[PDB]
Order: sequence, then structure tokens, then C-alpha cells
Amino acid sequence: SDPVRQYLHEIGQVPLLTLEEEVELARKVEEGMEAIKKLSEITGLDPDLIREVVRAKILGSARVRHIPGLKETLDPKTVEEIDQKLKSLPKEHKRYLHIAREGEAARQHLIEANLRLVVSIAKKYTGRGLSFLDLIQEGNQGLIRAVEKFEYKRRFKFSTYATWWIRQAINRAIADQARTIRIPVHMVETINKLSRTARQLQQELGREPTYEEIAEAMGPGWDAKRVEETLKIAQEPVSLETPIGDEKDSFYGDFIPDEHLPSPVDAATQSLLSEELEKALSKLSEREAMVLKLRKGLIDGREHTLEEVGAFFGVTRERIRQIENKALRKLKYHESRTRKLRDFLD
Amino acid sequence: DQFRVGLARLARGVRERMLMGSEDSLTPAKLVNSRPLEAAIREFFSRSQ
Amino acid sequence: KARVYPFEDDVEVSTGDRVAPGDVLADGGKVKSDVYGRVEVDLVRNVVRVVESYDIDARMGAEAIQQLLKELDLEALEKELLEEMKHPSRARRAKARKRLEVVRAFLDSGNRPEWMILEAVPVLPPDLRPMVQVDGGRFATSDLNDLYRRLINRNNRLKKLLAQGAPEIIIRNEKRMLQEAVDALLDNGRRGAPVTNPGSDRPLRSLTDILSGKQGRFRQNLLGK
Amino acid sequence: KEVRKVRIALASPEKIRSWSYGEVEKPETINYRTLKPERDGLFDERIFGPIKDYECACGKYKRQRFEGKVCERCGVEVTKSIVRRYRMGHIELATPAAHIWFVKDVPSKIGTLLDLSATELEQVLYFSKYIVLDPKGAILNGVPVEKRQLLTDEEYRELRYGKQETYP
Amino acid sequence: ITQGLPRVIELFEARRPKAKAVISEIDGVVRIEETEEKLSVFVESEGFSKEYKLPKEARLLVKDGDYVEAGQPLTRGAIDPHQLLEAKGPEAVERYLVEEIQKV
Amino acid sequence: GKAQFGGQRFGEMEVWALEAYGAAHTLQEMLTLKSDDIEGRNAAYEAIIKGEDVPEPSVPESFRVLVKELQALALDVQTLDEKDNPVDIFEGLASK
Amino acid sequence: EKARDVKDTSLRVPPGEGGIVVRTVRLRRGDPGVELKPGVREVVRVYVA
Amino acid sequence: QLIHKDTGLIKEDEVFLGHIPLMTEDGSFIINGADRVIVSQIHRSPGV
DNA sequence: TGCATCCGTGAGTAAAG
DNA sequence: TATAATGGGAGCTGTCACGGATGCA
Ligand SMILES: [Mg+2]
Ligand SMILES: [Zn+2]
Repeated sequence: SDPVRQYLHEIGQVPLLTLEEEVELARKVEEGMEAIKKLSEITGLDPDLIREVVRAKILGSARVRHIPGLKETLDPKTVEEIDQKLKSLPKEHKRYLHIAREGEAARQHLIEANLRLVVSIAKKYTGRGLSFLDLIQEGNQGLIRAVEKFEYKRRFKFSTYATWWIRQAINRAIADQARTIRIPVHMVETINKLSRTARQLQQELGREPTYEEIAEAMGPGWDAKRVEETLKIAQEPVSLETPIGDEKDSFYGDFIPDEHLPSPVDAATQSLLSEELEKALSKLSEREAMVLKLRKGLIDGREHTLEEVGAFFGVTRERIRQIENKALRKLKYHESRTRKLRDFLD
Repeated sequence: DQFRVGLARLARGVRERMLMGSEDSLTPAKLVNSRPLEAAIREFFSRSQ
Repeated sequence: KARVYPFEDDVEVSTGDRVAPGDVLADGGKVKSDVYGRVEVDLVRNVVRVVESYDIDARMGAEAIQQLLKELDLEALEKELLEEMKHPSRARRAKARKRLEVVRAFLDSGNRPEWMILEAVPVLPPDLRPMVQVDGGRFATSDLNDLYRRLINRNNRLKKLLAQGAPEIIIRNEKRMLQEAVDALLDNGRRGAPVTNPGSDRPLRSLTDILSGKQGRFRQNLLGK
Repeated sequence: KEVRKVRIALASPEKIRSWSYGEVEKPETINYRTLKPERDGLFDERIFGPIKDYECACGKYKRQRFEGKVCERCGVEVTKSIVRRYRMGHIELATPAAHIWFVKDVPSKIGTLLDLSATELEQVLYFSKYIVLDPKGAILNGVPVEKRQLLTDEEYRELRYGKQETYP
Repeated sequence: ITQGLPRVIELFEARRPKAKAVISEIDGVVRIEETEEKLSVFVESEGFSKEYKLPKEARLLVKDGDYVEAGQPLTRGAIDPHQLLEAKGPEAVERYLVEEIQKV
Repeated sequence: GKAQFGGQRFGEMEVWALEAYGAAHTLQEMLTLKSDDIEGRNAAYEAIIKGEDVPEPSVPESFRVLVKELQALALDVQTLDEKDNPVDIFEGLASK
Repeated sequence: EKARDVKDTSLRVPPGEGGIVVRTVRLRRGDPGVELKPGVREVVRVYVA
Repeated sequence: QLIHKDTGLIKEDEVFLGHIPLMTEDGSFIINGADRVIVSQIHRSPGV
């Protein structure tokens, strides 16, 4: 029913390691990575493709997919080919294959054994914009990174090194996903520094700070205008389905008018403008009207240069400019006489 | 009642900061985020039925 | 519960492989497989261990359900249900009628049952879920965008957890979360808790809610405006 | 032509992809500084269309002479902006997901087709029990595994990965 | 004293009323059987016999040894329209619904 | 609303009133030319300021929104003709 | 005539309203005691009797 | 006051929690410049 | 073949808000 | 990037009637 209860149960299935089992699993992981290095040395294959093949066989045919970094599409055919090229090795060479397989199995069991630590850390990051489960999964990603980077030779328990990458992944996800308008990680850091600074200023000032006080407390390079611009850029959107009034009757978005689509008055005024422009252009000859329509973009949407209109009509650019000028002059005279286009100039 | 709810949220934040942090230097000012209480009261007075 | 088979020469199967009775384990084919199980090559002990287990295909989720639905031969089922319609017990006739109704709906329509399972999820045009600047420079936006963002974050993290070979508990959790993300996108509130925005008890407004009710599309904007 | 009927039917993944003009790959809406849509996000003009009539995102093509042209620099068609109300996109899922309408609208159409009760369809769909598609000659608790059988997690692990235990 | 808008709704939805009257599934003649503790009514055809057991204080619209039509009311109260439909047919139910609605 | 220079709501029951009168054309005006037939409302305003009779309306935009919101639920909704051949109410603007 | 850079967005009297102006309040960013929400340069209020 | 149980250290301070709206003389409030009134609510009394 | 029991769903219009 | 850290909190409640699916005896 409750998905977090279900995941907590599945987590409570795998038992917690003893120091010996932890050291053993970590050791097998390290030696398996070394063995994949050695198998790349021998076979001259790609270390990542080798790792993917060993992983594919350890997990089963249940999961097989194309990996982004690999140059070849990872399907059971090619994994069988590579597994056969591996199985045709001498004993002291083929030994590294068993090493790598056991290392991958240890990797899986180490992650599964330490899945509870992720939960016990992530429970303290709720309410920052991410679901509990979302935090748990991002922490599990951190746990996978920790497993792949751990060094058992340092004699540190695994929890210590894993907590670092777990916090890292949780905080990266909070910084990368919480906002509907995405903000770069460094800008989120600056925004939260501003928040904490203003909260300290209010906790010492007995009131909310002004922009200038926050600029003071922020140091050099910070003035009131920059605090204001940072607060402006940090503003989060609001829901169009926000309730208005105390019934379930109206949404906030219902009062927002559409500025994009033209109003019927706008469309009609554009139509009357085009028709009056054709009216005034019919008082010119066909050539001066066509030159004006070409030079202003009413024919094909774009404005032509004098050289293009002159090449189209077969005249010099000075002549096409002169007939454009006389067309404009006739239009100015007709407009002064009839005043049929003034009101459209707003 | 709304004050009590804001206080409960403030206390959750307080314990959150108590678990971590340099426990040599932790003042009351370093543990109290007044924002949840402020928000609860502001909500009651602006958008309550 | 395993079966031991020591070896003296080059072994032919590696750790993790699935073994059936009659499979060659090691020593050029001399030592072979007795029971069904999974191969644990022990180089310390120089024995090829086999822990008894079947290669059983048992899945979870909409992937399993989609497989089964693809596997339905509709005419065959129609025949079985017609035979069931001749049964004395009224309950069995009733159930076979209720099932045969769905079967014949799919048959006469030309819709594949598996289509009730989504592989590609459609995305509404952006103007129908706007992101608009209200008078004064702030932004207002539809809830569908946050539902789609939940969906896309969880789907992307699933693709990465797969590409990075994650354990089964984790992939299972991700897949559960993905199904629930889709469910909230389409009919938020229907199963389980309704998805809310942070710092608010208000349920987000999904596609079903846009379609139905007093304020739904039909009654609010199509049968009257 | 004149509209006379309106049909409604299920849509295949191929049909849904036929509607889509692009896959939405990033959970991002618009850029916090430019206030322009992000690439491969929910508002991308490459997918859904131009924001301004007959004008691509960068600005290379800005009149009606270009119609249907897809800009090479930014990839936005030059048509009317009204199309941002009509052009679908799609999300390609890693794992298929059930359309809740066909699950929770009792009696469930899926669960009726497969003779699966509401509880069983819930348990399989939200990852609480396995279901067998091939037993590969498995045997559980003295009876062989029949297809479409509901195994708990303990049972599936005992069958697929064998029995064992460790004692201190 | 009426039932009003709830009665109209109970009719338009064809809901089996709470204070439902009992009707005869067949024709026949009536034979009452009333112990001081229990009460029943029997409708007897020329080869058939139906038994309608009902609580003690129910008001009867029937006199002993009378000839009742199939679907005729025996108890007082509102007739179940679906029982009327099975016993007496569509025209009977149409008459009943129209008249009962018009009463309000 | 008056503050938004808004229009009156002609709701479900007002529609029933127009139906019971058999004012098919008055009703169709309410549903298209006066509310959300974009081309229709523009063309009506232009015809009236020119002195012409108002044009025959076309599809209300909210029905197009309904079609697209059903597509968003993986339901294919298809306007057909009497020959059961699809009709495009989107005028090609959303078919590749 | 060149098209001016700006456009008329003035606050006019809505339909069916009006009267006699009796108060104007003006607040500007950079003025003593005054701080508006981020972004706004100035706020003007007119009271009509 | 903060107290570490083992250390015995006791640090004390008066912290600022924000503002509480005051009620005017006539029993009303002033929230964001507009007078508001909190309406008493009737409910089932606790008990058995 | 019959009942109790549970889950889902709907519960007036316009106005202002 | 390294002390060790390993299973969560919030429910929140004066209808109501029906219809249809599930559950028992
Ligand atoms: Mg400064
Ligand atoms: Zn471009």
C-alpha cells in the first residue's frame, strides 16, 4: 500500500554486514576491478565493454541494454561472442574472468547490504522540494558511487566513506530538480547564502533587513541592486490552479487574459489597413506600386535591395530609387488630400 | 493552534540541526530557524477560512 | 543446498552461469552437471560449486502484464468463454459473459489489449499548460508541468540506474515510483496519496481532473461557456 | 469535408510516437535568465513550435517566405505560433507502465482479460509479488510451478537463487 | 402529509423503496395464516401455491379468499417497480410510474 | 467578471433554454462566434463593422483542447465524415 | 515618423466609474523609509471620491 | 538555553522569532494593510 | 443461492472572489 | 573524496445514498 513502508521492508530483508563480511566484499570488488584491467591488457578489448559483459552475465539476461559510452550495441549476441572469446583463454588468463565475476557479485551484495544507511541519511532532507523516495533513490546513486570508489586498504569502515557520496548526491539532486525553473548549482548556492545571511541579519536586527543591510553583510561586490536582482531571479512560479475564494469555484488562472492571440479589433484593424493600403497603391501605376510592394515587403514578406528591384524591372538602381521616391511622393500627396490613412498611425 | 503547528515545525528543524554541526559552537541562534513559525502564523492570518 | 564437483584442469564455466543437468563443468568435459542450479567457481577450494536453482522467468509490473496481454490469442479465449457460457452454474455463465464482453469489444474494435500498457507517454502541447508571465513580471504555470517533471526525473534516473547496473531492490523501487508518477500525471489521487506541491495540501490537477467534474472541460467550457 | 462522426479508441505506442514531434528528454521549462525555453525540455520550440509567427528561435528566418523551413542553426520550423497548442510530444519510458484508467476502473479491463483479481493486479503492478511467464521446469514446495503463478519475494528468491542460511 | 421531492427521485431512479409493499408473483386466491406470533399470506393458483411471509404489523390491502391479479399489492406501501415489471409487464410499470409521480 | 471586462456565463441551463426553443442558430452563435471560435469571432466582428452578415462559424477552440487533452491520455479521438474517413480539424498544423 | 521605443500603458478610469481625485500616494525605490518588492521601481495610488 | 548533558555547558540567549499580529482596540486585525476579523468557530466539545 | 460489507462517486444556477 | 554513522511520520473523522463488486457463511 504505502510505498515507503514497502521499501523499508525490502531493505530490512538484506542483513547488515559484519566487519569481516564488509572487508571481504570490498576486497573482492577491488580485485575484480583489477582483474578487468588485466583482461583488457590481455584481450586488447575495451575495459568498459569487458565490465559490461561480466555484469550482463552476473545479473542475467533479465537486464541487457545499450550503454551510452560503449561503441557497440549490447545485445545477447555480442555478449555471447565476447564471453566465448573470454572462455577460450588459458587457465592462468581465464582465472581473471572468475575474479571479475565474483567482484561484480560482491558489488551487488555490498550495495544491497548498505541500502539502509541511505534511508537513515535521507530522512533528514525532507521538505526541501523532493519526495522522500526521490531523496532515497538519489542517495542510492551516491551509494553506488561510494562502492565504486572505496579503498579497503585504508581500514575505514564503509559507512564513513559512503556518507560523503550519499550527502553529495542528495544535495546535488535538491539543487538540480527542486525548482520548476531550473537554476544552476552555483547560483542556487549563492541564493541560499543570501537566504542564510538575511536570516542572520533578521535574527540580530529584530526586523527584516533592507537590501542595503544584506549587501553590507554579503561583502564586496555586493550592492543593494545585486541583492534585489538575485531575489528577483530566485522567484518561483505560482500555480494557475491556485484557489480563489473559499468555495471550490474559481482558479487563479481564470483571471489571466491572453496577450498573444490578436483581438478581433486588432485583426480587423490589420485587415482595414491592408485594404486601405491597396486602395492607396491603386492610385499609382502598376510599376511604382510594385516597386513599393517589393521594397517594403508586401509581396513575398521581405524587403528587396534597390539592385534587386532594378534587376527585376530591368532598370538602374538609381532609376528604381527614383521611381520609389516619386511613388512615395504621390502617396504623400494623395494622403494629404484624402486623409484616408492617418487614423491607422495611432 | 496555528502557533503550536509552527512551533512543531521549528522543533523538527532544531533537532535536524542538533544532530549534525560543530557541537563545540552551537548557540540558540544557530539552532532556531524562525521561518516555519512565521509561515504558519502568516498562513493563518492571510488564507484561513 | 549445493552440489560439489572438484576439478583438476581448466574449468569451462565461470561464476554466475545457469546450469542444467548434463552440462560440461570442467576438465574438458569429464566432470558434468547433476542438478539444476547456479555456478559458483571456487578457486580457493578448487571446486565448481552449483547451488540448486531453476532458470525461472518471473517478472513484476507492467512489463510482465504487457507480455501476458501480448500473449493473449483473442479468438481462442472467445471460444473458451463461449464453452463456459453453456455451464449450469449461473455465476460462471455471468463471469464468462462479463469477460467475453471485453474480449469481443477488443475483437470488434481492432485494439490490441497490450495498448492498455504505455511505452511512450504523450505530452500535451505547451500552450494547453502554459507558463505565462502575469501582469507584474511573475510567473504562473499549470500543474501538469510539475507532474511531467516528476515523470521525467524518475524516468531519467531509471535509465541511468539501468545503464549503471544497479541491484534489484533499487531498480524495483525506481519502477514502482515511475508507475506512480504516470498514475499521478493521468489520474492523480486515484490510487494512493495525491501528489501535492511542496508546502501545500492542495492536490495537483491531473488530466482526469481537467476533464471531469463541475469544473471539468465538458461542463465548464464545452456544454456552456 | 463535413464532420459526421467522432470515434474514440486506444492509441498504440506507434500511434503515440506518430503524434509526437520530439521526445522531451529534460525536465526543464525555461531559462532563468533568458526567459526562453530550454533545449529538449517541456517548452522546446524544436518540438512544439515557434513562439512567434514565422520566426525561428535564433532569428535567421523571420518572415512568411520561409514556410515549413526548418532552421539549421536552431531547428525551429517557421509556421504560425498557434501550433504550440496542437503539436504533441512524447516521453519514452524505460519500463512500460499501466494506464491507471484500465487498472483502477473496476471491474479492471486488464484484470478481466487476464482473470486477475484487483488484489493480484495491484500486487504485480506495484511490485509486491512476481508472476511467472515461464517456470522453466521449476518446482516449489512439492508442486511444480504453473504459469501465471503468484510468488512472494521469499519464494521467488528460493526458486531463482536457491536456499541457504548463515549461522553465527 | 406527502413524500415530495424524495418520492419523485425514488421514482425517476426506479429505486426499490424502503417501505416496500409486497406483490403477488402470480394470480390465485388468498388464504391468510396468522399465529399470535407470526403471520403469512398464501396465494393459491388452481395448481400452484405461493407463500409470502411478512412481519406481524403489516397492513393488508386484501381480504381473505379473494382473487388478486399477478402483481397486485397485498401489503400497503410503495411498489418496487422492478418486481412490478417482472410480474405484470411494461405497460403496468409505465402506468404506475406516471401516476405515482403525478401524485406528488 | 465586471473587473475583467468579462462576458456573461451562458451555462448548461441557458443552453437548455435555447435548445427547448429550437434556436439552433442563436445557440450556435453562443457556442462559436461569441466565445472561442477564433476565426469565427474575428470574422464576425469584421463583417459587422463592414455591414455584412456574419459568416458561418467553425470549430470552437475548446473542443480542439479536448481532443488534445484526450490524446494526452493515450486516447485517439477522430472526427470522421460519413465515409468513415478522418477529418482534420487542425488544418494540418499538427500532422507531420 | 519613427515608431517610438515605448507604448502607452497608463492607468485609466475603468468603464462606468470616476469622481474627484482626493489623494495620491507615490512611493519610489531609493526614497527614505521605502522598499518595494524586488523589481518594481515605483508605486502610485490614486484615491477617487 | 542549550545544555550539553555530558559537558554541562549552558549557553543562553534571547532569539527573535518574527512577529505576531496584534489585535486593535475594537477587536479586529490589520494584515497587509486590510482590516480582517477572525470568526469564532463552533464544534463538538471534547469528552466522552 | 442468499446476504453483509466495502469502495467509488456524486451531491443547483448566475454574481464576486 | 576517508572517525562512524545502517528501517518514517502523519494521521484527523458530525452526510449519504446508491450502485456495483467482493466476502462470507
Ligand atoms: Mg557590500
Ligand atoms: Zn533559427
